[PDB]
Amino acid sequence: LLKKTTGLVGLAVCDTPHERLTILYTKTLDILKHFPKHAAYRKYTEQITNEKLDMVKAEPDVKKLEALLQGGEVEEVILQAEKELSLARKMLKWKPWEPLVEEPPANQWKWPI
Amino acid sequence: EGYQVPPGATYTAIEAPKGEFGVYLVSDGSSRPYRCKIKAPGFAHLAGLDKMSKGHMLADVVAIIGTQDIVFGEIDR
Amino acid sequence: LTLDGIKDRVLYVLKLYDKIDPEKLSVNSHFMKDLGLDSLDQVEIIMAMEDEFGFEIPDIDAEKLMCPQEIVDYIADK
Amino acid sequence: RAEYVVTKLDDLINWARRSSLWPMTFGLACCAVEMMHMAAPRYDMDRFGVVFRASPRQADVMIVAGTLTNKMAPALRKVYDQMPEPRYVVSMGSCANGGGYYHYSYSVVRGCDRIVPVDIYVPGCPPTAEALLYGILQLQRKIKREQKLKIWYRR
Amino acid sequence: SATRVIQKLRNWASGQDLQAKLQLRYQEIAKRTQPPPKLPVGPSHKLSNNYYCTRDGRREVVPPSIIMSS
Amino acid sequence: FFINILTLLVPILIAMAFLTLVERKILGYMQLRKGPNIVGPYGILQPFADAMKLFMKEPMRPLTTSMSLFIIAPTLSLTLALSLWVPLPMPHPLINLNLGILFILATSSLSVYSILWSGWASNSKYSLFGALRAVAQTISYEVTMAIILLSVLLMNGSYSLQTLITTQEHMWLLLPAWPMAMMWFISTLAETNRAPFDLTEGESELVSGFNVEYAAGPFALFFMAEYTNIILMNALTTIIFLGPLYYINLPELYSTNFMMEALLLSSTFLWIRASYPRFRYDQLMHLLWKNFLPLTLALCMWHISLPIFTAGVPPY
Amino acid sequence: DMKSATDNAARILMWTELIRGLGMTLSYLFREPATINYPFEKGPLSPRFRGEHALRRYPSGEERCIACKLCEAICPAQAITIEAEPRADGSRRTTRYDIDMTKCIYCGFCQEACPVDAIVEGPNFEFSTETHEELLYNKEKLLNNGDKWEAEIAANIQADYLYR
Amino acid sequence: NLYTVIFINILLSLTLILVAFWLPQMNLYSEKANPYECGFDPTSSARLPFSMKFFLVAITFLLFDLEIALLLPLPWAIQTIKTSTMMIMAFILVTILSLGLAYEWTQKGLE
Amino acid sequence: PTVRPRSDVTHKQLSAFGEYVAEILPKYVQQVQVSCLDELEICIHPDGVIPTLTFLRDHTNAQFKSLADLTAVDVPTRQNRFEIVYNLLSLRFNSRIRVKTYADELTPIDSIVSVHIAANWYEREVWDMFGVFFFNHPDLRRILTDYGFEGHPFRKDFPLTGYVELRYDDEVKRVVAEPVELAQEFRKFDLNSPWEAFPAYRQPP
Amino acid sequence: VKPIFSRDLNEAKRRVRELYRAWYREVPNTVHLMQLDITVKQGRDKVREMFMKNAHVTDPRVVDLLVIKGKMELQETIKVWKQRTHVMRFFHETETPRPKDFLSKFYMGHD
Ligand code: SF4
Ligand code: SF4
Ligand code: SF4
Repeated sequence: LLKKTTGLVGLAVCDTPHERLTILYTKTLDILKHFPKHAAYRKYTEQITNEKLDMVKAEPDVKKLEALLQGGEVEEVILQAEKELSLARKMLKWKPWEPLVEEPPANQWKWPI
Repeated sequence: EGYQVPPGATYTAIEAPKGEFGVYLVSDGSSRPYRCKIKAPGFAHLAGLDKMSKGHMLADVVAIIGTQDIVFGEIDR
Repeated sequence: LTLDGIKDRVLYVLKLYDKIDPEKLSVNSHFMKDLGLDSLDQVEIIMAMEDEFGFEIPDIDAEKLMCPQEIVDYIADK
Repeated sequence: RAEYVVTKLDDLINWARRSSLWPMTFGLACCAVEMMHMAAPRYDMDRFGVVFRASPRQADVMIVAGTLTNKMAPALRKVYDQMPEPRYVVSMGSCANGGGYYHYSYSVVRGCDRIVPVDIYVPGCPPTAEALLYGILQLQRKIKREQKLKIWYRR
Repeated sequence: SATRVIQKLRNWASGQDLQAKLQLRYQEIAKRTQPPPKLPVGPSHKLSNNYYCTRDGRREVVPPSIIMSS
Repeated sequence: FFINILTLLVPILIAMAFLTLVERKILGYMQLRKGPNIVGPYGILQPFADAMKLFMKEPMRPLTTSMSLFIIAPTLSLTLALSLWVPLPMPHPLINLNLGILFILATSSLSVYSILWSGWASNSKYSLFGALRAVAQTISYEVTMAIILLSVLLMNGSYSLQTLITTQEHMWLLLPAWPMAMMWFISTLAETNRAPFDLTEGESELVSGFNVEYAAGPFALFFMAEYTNIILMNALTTIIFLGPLYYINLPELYSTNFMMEALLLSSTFLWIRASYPRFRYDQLMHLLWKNFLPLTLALCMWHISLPIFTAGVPPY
Repeated sequence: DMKSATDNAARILMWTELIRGLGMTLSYLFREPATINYPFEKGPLSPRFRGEHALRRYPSGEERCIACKLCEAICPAQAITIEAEPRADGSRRTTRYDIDMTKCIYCGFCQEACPVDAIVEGPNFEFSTETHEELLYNKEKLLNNGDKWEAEIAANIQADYLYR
Repeated sequence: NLYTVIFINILLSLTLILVAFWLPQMNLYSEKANPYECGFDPTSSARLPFSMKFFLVAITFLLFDLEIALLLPLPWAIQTIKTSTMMIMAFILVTILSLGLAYEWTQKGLE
Repeated sequence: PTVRPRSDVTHKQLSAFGEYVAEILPKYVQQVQVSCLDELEICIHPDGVIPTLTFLRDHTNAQFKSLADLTAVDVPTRQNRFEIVYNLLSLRFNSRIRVKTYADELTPIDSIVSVHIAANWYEREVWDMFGVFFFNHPDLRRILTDYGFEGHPFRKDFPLTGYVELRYDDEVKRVVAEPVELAQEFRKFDLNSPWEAFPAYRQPP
Repeated sequence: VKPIFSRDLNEAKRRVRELYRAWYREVPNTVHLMQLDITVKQGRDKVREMFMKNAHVTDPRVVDLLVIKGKMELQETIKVWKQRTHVMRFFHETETPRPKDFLSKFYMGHD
């Protein structure tokens, strides 16, 4: 049975955690297809979402999904993965994979000074 | 003089019973601290009081400052 | 309405203003040149004009405003 | 000889003020927890007849606890002026005495004697609730020994 | 130091043993005139192997390592 | 008559100040303190010193006020609370008013008017919140006050307050009406404005509510009317819902039975004052209007039902 | 069940949990109050009670303060000005001592800094004054303060010096 | 008797007001007689339109006050010959007095 | 027993995380320092501080949701004298991170209100105490200084004792301001010992 | 150098003119509402001389930071977070001015 109390407050429980997690993991995989291959956020984000989605299609139990996601609870990793989806769209807007925009002065990061 | 303290930065958040308390000491290599921010627990709590006090009234807001337990020396510094 | 009365009222508001001498007052007198006014005193006298009349004058219009005949001809056509 | 009658009526008119003195429910301090320790049932307020009334109009004396900062200074004095003219000031705390800590800081008023007339000075960053019970007793005997009807009679 | 009738009255009001565990300390305070306690020395009050360069906690720190960039 | 109104009015002011004295003493005994025993012989001198000291405390005439209404409010509050005491039955009432409990209900509805007059004429926002919550306390208390004063008095069947003395000689009135006594108690806490249902002079809500701008003697008159209302409606709950023994040859045994029952009821009034946390006017209006208004109307229905259920109707 | 329904419907509509709280408040008014009449009965303190500052003395005359200028390098109030001169004796004393009682955090640093234990913090609290000038203890007020309370300080130091 | 106790009570309260006023000293100033909002200059006037939210509960108090005013002659109404008539109709009257609050409690009028 | 014991497994795994963030954000990250106290000091560029903190909050492998601390440390040797820190703290990974950027007092830092509403008050406190403009803040109203206090006080060019000092008068019956001359001068102590303290932290000439 | 709002000096001067217009609009409300012991004319001259105090700067980022500091003074003046004590320490009603000639500065102190 699904949990009545979610273990939190405000973060409401959902009825289809496998469906929302597979659907939003395929959405955050589809967002990184417009990322460049030169960007290594694409490779490491595709690695962590591919390994976690492989755990999702490996296990059908909700508490085993919590134990192999290792993110506390399933609604917490749904919330944090939708923040990761918004981060991937925002970093598509920002493009951080290019090199450093300005070198600092050489006395800026020296301690003690 | 005191302790000659080696330079660098640390910040050690411990459990105050109001919440997070930790001090961001930077040391110049002398016996004086260069600066510290003292982490008030209730600083961000009373920053976020505007969210939790919406849709309520004045006895609820004095109940929520009594709940949240704001004393002000660590917050005003 | 009162196309000469608005000139009487602009002579009234620059008569009630203190920094501008009334013998030096003219309908074609320059503000920043021969009346001793800097770049905020023009804003002061047209803002006194603004609270005297009622209609709003923006600060984008203030820097293009030099002598008030074109703004009273703009406001006199209703 | 009505001078004995004047001094006995002055002691009777100061007996009520020395006994039933009503202070102000103040704050502003690290030191202000010791006002609550005088409120606490070890070293008691109300045994001497000391009641924390929040209004200045109900208050008879301001116990300034502690830290007097520059933003709090017109908020202090606008409250103290609106307290009615039987008014005394106890200054609890070295920040209310002389700017005890934070003396050479930028935004601390250097004692409460800079702003309000302070009748009695209580030292301590802990002033003990015994020590401000001594301060309440010594302000109590100070306004006992003041002689308003006597100086009215030799006027 | 209350009597039995008011003690049983507050035991009826509580259900707890307030007479056994009062909130006011009667004779549970230790005696304030005490023998002088000899405080122990620490682990490095030894005359042999008292070298500060082995126990030197304030010189063992390193300036922080810049790992990757510049 | 003048000797009678002196021995009624001056000992009730002295007993009201001594009620303030034993209020602070049994309140401090609840809060584990000995109380004000220093300044008197076992503390019998402290609110006399308060009433002395607030005379030569400086009064306040502010800029923002209207001074005529500002000074006509506390004198009407003192006249209100000290002339509410005269249709009390006692053994024999000084005013033998034929329908005097409606005068008690009307002047206690007048008792929640001088606080609104004070909270407006003080001309503070704090006093205006205290005045609006005094209006909210009227909205809370007044209809359940009238229905409890109607339905259990329908069992007496007369609004003469003298006829309740002969009704309950051998048995009390809380034995036929036990929910009506506790609901009368929690509504008279709202009329009395004590710390369960005090919501218009509170140090944690506002800066003491409606006594923001009031110093000195007018504050002493408001405190005087406050504690006169405390002992007054303690005597109202005493004279309605509990029945002391009446002997017609000995009213003094009835008066000391009134003394012990009124001292235990004023002790439970200041005990219920110093125990509970203090309300908020949203759930004050909510528990009275949603919960305790149809319970008063339904026990009012059962008091419609009782004299046709049995025994005929009560006498005139 | 029905019994839990009667328990909840007797908790509400009788307010018997409020009667329970009333009786729990009623139990403490028959208790002994914990107050003390303060000018006749005084409360518990300790020998480590840092109170009024005081300058001690050696057991045969001779003011103990040897002008080290280290107790204002530890004082976080910056309250101490101890500008000294030689005594024209060959000894080494102070000509100018100032603590400030209005500054003076009552922190116990100078009573632990002092290498001969000359300044101590004697266990007093009955020194609340009426004017600001009487909490500006220079040298002679401090010396006769320690002369006033020397019989009170020295037994606490004799019972306390194993801890420090 | 009620007139002379109201007269002597308002005269003793008036001389309490006069012994409150004229017995201490008389010295006031503008910072003393400034109004109180924990000691601050007026951000707004106090006499300003307050949009409080217990307004429908306040008018329900006024209608319930009127309802208890028609409920009020009941100890004289119980002394009548038509006991069943006043019984059934007073049952109907206080039933619809409860039913108005039942509709307000249903339609959220008391919030 | 005197020296604190050192656990280097946290040092190498947080150094691997520091190399990870320094590789994945090469535009903004200027360096990453790892101390001996198992914490990371990622020094970045102030034009792009919001990609750095949105990456540190929203990513599943950084996951620093809770901001903790935000001030400057003002070192007047540098051309950009303010050194703005962001101490953040993961609830789930039980780890800490420090983000250090620089600031001049003329070059602003774009604010981080849109990623954390914890810094609705911290950036206002920084605008009081040091005085940097924060871009698109909801309100950058002054908080800790006096109402009308000219001067950011926590910089090194502001003095300890301030410039104004309040005083009541009976000429005007207000708590007026005067330029401060002291009752007692704060005695500046030369607490720097003239001998060399730490040979590891030695400045080259 | 990075800008703040203004890519030149005259756009920031227009922002200074906008802030002066809003300050001149605001100040009779904070004469009438503040119960202040001044007129509006020397208050407006105080606003004008505080504008002329920092008149010498031609730097656009410095005058943009002067624009946000004047906006915070405007935000604490439109709303009444400032009071009658804080709002007119600018007039220096109590502090005597330091003399500018050499002889009085010679007589006053070592400066
Ligand atoms: S004297 Fe010390 S404890 Fe007391 S108010 Fe000042 S800093 Fe706080
Ligand atoms: S008080 Fe002690 S530490 Fe200070 S100068 Fe005197 S002897 Fe030295
Ligand atoms: S007790 Fe502390 S604050 Fe007072 S003089 Fe000694 S060192 Fe200074």
